Parts: sequence; structure tokens; C-alpha cells
Amino acid sequence: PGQTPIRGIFKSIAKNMDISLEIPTATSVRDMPARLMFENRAMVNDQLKRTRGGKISFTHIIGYAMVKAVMAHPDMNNSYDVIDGKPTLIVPEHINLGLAIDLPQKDGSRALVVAAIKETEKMNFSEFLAAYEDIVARSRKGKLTMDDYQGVTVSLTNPGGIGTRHSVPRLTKGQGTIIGVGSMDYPAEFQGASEDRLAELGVGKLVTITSTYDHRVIQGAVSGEFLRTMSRLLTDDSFWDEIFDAM
Amino acid sequence: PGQTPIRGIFKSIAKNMDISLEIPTATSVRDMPARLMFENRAMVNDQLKRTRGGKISFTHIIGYAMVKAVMAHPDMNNSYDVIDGKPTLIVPEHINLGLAIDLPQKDGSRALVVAAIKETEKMNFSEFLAAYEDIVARSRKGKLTMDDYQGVTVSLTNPGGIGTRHSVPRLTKGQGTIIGVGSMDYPAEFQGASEDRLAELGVGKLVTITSTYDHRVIQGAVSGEFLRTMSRLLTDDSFWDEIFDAMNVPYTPMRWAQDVPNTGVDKNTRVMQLIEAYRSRGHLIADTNPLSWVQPGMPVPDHRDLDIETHNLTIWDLDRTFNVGGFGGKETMTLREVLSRLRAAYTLKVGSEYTHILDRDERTWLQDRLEAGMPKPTQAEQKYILQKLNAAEAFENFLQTKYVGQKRFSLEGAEALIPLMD
Repeated sequence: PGQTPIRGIFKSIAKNMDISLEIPTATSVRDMPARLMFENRAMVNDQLKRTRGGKISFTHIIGYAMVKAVMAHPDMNNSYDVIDGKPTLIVPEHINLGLAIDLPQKDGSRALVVAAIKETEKMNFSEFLAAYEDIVARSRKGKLTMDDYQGVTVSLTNPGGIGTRHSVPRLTKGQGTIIGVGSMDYPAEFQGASEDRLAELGVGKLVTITSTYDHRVIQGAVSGEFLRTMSRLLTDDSFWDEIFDAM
Repeated sequence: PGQTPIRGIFKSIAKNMDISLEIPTATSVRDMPARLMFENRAMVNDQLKRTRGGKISFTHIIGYAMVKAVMAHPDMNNSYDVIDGKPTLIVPEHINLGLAIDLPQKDGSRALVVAAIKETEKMNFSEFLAAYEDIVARSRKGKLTMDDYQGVTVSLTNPGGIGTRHSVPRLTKGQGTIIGVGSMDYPAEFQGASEDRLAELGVGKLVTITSTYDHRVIQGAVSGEFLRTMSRLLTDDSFWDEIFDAMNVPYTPMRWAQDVPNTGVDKNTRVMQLIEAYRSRGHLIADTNPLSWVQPGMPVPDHRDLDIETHNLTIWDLDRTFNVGGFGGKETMTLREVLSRLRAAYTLKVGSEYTHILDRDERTWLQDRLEAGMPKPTQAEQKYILQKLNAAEAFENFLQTKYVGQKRFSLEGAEALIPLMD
């Protein structure tokens, strides 16, 4: 009980959230079928098991889809700044994808920092998976440099791990959009039904995806088209041929 | 038409909303099953009706759950301030819960102010309900002081009353989070379907809950874990045991489970076995003891035969219809009505044992009279019972007064013997 000054990494988090009050933001929400993901992911993990490899996750697949979508709609990668006292649009060279890694510290308090996978627009699924696992691996061993925390152009967050249906997050300065992935579960009106009965009807599972963007440089139509493309890829013949070929 | 200055309470509302522009906020949304709430709330309100009490609401239950969740995740109670020009985290002493009360004024314009229930983390459900109703009662009579509007640490709002599905509200300065409760209704793609068809599938009702928090002091993971805890409590065995204990209801609460298929032994067979169990062993849970007393050294018989789980039935069967073979003078009935009648006949103030009798005509005679019930007595009859009770107690007290030490072997505690013999 009482009052206590904020110090350390927590002070940095507080300062940046205050800075972010100067970005006008809007959000879009879309729900997508997730049956084909479950099926095809299982097929890939069976191949890896016989060849004594590892295991891929849903975040890997949605991550790769997001990259392909940003290439199709490049405006989602731009940002805003005032330079020499004039408004300015910033068009980067690469797509650097920031992952929100929740890592506990020595003290025993959870604190998140966003690390980057760099130069993603010249990768196939095999290369992408390697880079992803590289960042994660070095984070646990505590071997991340200061260069890994710089140059992020677009971010990805996963509140669905705990079981949240969707969220409306904050956007940090220096980026144009942040994408959020929600729970992959039956709706709550079906959570007491029998397997037999659901199978008869033909009920599938969902995933809800959100897009929060800076409205000075990105318009609503673009954000909508982005989410429509992501929806099409996760149920597309040609998309899964790529992944299967590479693995 | 035209322009007009803002004055009064409205000016205060405008100023505070402008101040709130300096709080960075984020929101989380989660949907939760609500079937077990409907069931167990009904069970509690039945007990209150017989004891001539009141009636509990959904806001009471969700309110209490929210309190328990804040205790499990204390970070949700903190706030931010700049003191001596340094950033600071504020950790309060108590959990004070603000209620959004919409009250019309003398003029005829609606205006809301948030009142507080204080020191909530040291309350059980009975205490909580009393405090809640206290605030509401005094608000209508116009007897709230200035102290009641101060010291709020966390707030609760209910846009679902009108029928909104969910909202994204504003957070006011001096708090860390605000929680919102949405509509408890079927989704809109089912609002034209038949009851029969929904019952077959096993479709339930929802409730959507939101959390809007200050991002300088609360992180997203904490907000998510908070909502996950609330979801678990509203479908948890131990949670409902607390509520039932505090309100003095004698039955085991309905439990949460999945719907099972109608395979193997048919469900009509199972309902007939439940009827036989109550007729045979229902006396083991009847309300026949005036004291709330269990003797410590005595064995307690098994009475697992009287709950619907042992006969492979579930909450999802309560509104379906079954063949009951003349029970209640009907060929067909719902499981809800079956339970109701069984409990009225074999679990109130009279417990009976008669199923061991070998003759069929005897058994049927007793069975018919016990299930018809006790007929309502006239006013003359009622007054006659009161005279006899009075005579008993009065006689004992007189002798106590006039002859103190003398041995008489009193009947005090058992005065109902006199009207029984009569």
C-alpha cells in the first residue's frame, strides 16, 4: 500500500505510451474460418515427426500470410513524421516484422520488448521459420543485441493465447499498423454442445483478426482490403502448395 | 434550436471527459457461457420466495465474481499519478466498487453519478448483497452524502440492459480499469429459430464482458488473465457452493458439463429411474430438523442417487420432454417439471418411507396422497392451532415462575405434540 516511483524498464514503457497519445487511430475487425488450418498443419507435423524435425504453430502460418498480404498492399508499411516542420510520408526499404515476446525477468516480473525479423519480403516459408525460431531461441538464452530492437515497420500480437476473443491495442510511434490474432475456439453458444451434433450440422472454428492503423497515412478501404486478402490466403490452393513444397 | 451554454452537473461531466484525454487506454473483449447462471439464479430465487425474502439479479452475481477476480489479480486495482513531478504507482488499501446508477432528476433529464460500495474484499455474498441494496435504496430516497461519491478504485457498467452487445467506454482519472457487461441473449442469427430446434442442438446464451485499462500501469497479459478468471468462476463448483451456503438453500447446485448422446440406455429409462430414487430415498435430504445441527460421531448415508449426474442427465435436458407413464396424472412432461414435483412431495417438511411395503394397493394409496399434497386450511382452523400452541407454552411458563426448583419434565422445545395428538 502507498505510493512508489516508477523506475527502470517500466519507466520507459510509461513514457512511450504517453508519446503515443499523438497518433489518430482506427480499427477494423474480421472473422475467418479456421478448419483448413487445423487439417493442413497436422499434415505438415506428421512429416516432420518421421524425419525427426520439430513442430510448427499457428503463429508461424498467420505470420507468413501477413507478410504476403503486406506485399500485396504496400501502403500498410508506411508511416508519418514531421521533418523540418513539414508533414512527410515515409516509405521503408524492407518489411521488418516485430514479434511481441513476453519474457519473465530475473526479479520475477513479466516485461515485453518487441524484437524484429528483418528483410522478410525475400524469404520462403522455410527461411521464415528459421528466422522466427532464431529470435525466439536467442531470447531465452539472453543473447539479443541492441540492433535486434531497431527498425520495426509492422507488428504482430497474439492475445488469443490466453483465450481473449479480440482486442483494440495501442499503436507506437514510428509504425503504421499493428495486427492482432484472437482465440481459435468455438463460439460460446456452442461450448456445451456434443461433438456428434456439431459434426452433423457442419460447424467449424473461427479466428478473429484486427487491424489498428494511423489515419493520417492509411485510409479505411486499404485496411479492409488487407484483411480480405489475408482471409483468402488461408483458404487458397496456391498458398498451401508453397508451404508443402518447402517442407 | 440555436446555441446555449452548458451549466450545472452537465458542465462537470463535460470538464471531466476533457481531462480524460490524457489517459492511454486499451480494451479486451471475451464471450462467456451463461446457462448455469440462469439455472442457479432460479434455484436461489425459489428459496427466497418461500422465506418471503426478495430477489437477486445478474448484476449482483457478476459483481461478486468481479470482486473475487480482482483479489486474484491485484494489479487491476492500481492507478497512475504524477507527484512532485515524478511518475508514481498508487496501490490502495481497499477495493471500492463503483456502480453506475442512472437516476432521473426533478427537471426530467437523466444524469448519472457513480456511488461506491466500500471495503468489499472482506465480505461474503450475504454482506455484499446488503451493501449493494443499501446504496440503491438511499439513492431513490435522495439520502446520499458526499462521502459516498469518493474513493472509487474500480467501476462496473451495464449497457446490456437496453440490449447492446458490447461497448468501448471511457476511463476517468484516478482509476485503473472499468468493466462492462453486455446483452444476455441468443446471437442474432438464432433469433428466429424455434425452441424445439434450439433444444435439440444444444445452443446456449452468451454474455460478453469488456475491460478498458490504463496502459502505463497495466499490461495486456494481466487484463487477459483477469477475464479468464471471471469466465472460470461463473462455471465453477466452489463458487456456487459459497453463494448457496450464504443464502441458506438446501440443495446441491446444478453443475457444468457437456451434452451427452442418446445412445445405449435410453433417456426415458433414466428419467423413470430418477423418479423411483426420490420415492425411495428422498427422505435422506428432507428439511425435517429445526436446528442446523449434524451430530459429529454418526455416519452419513450415501445419497448420490438423488443428483442428475448419477443417472447420466445434464442441464441440457431440463427443457426436453419425456414419457413419464402417468406420473402427475400426465403421459408426458419436461425434466424441469419432474424435478419440481418430486422435490415438493419428498424433500420439504415431511419425509416418508413406504416403498418397502409388499402390497400394491397399500403402496398406491400412500403414494397418491403424498403426491397430492397437504390441503390449505381455513382461517378458523388456523386460529384453533394457535390457541393450542399458546396453551402449551403458557402452562410451562406459569409453573416455571411459581415453582422454580421443582421437577416437572417440561415440554419446551416440543410444543407441537399437543396439536398433533388433538
